[PDB]
Amino acid sequence: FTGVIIKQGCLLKQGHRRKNWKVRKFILREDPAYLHYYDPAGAEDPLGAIHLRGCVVTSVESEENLFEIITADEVHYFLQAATPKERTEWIKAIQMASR
Ligand SMILES: O=P(O)(O)O[C@H]1[C@H](OP(=O)(O)O)[C@H](OP(=O)(O)O)[C@@H](O)[C@H](OP(=O)(O)O)[C@H]1OP(=O)(O)O
Repeated sequence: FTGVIIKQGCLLKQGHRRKNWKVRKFILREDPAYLHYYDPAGAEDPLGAIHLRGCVVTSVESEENLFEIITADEVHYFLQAATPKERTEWIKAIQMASR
């Protein structure tokens, strides 16, 4: 879990139970492929981490610039980028890491 950082930046993430959206900082690493997320300063312990090998990442039509990751074991993460370019860049990086 300590490798080179492939991409980082903030995204809004939906919580599972109450469905609110919160800004978190995300960091994608390889070997193994994982997406960790943090408090938006990136200063504290990670909040969580998503194992990406074999995941499905999909752009979701409209909340704007939505996309979803479903891990290989069927855990869903619903995310929103601040711009269409950032959704396109995150999907391409997760799809390449997921191989
Ligand atoms: O750990 P805290 O209390 O800050 O909670 C997160 C969300 O809980 P709430 O934001 O209090 O509703 C949470 O959403 P819901 O099920 O929407 O209540 C979300 O599932 C949970 O996600 P992870 O633990 O990362 O899976 C908590 O959100 P994060 O702080 O982004 O971790």
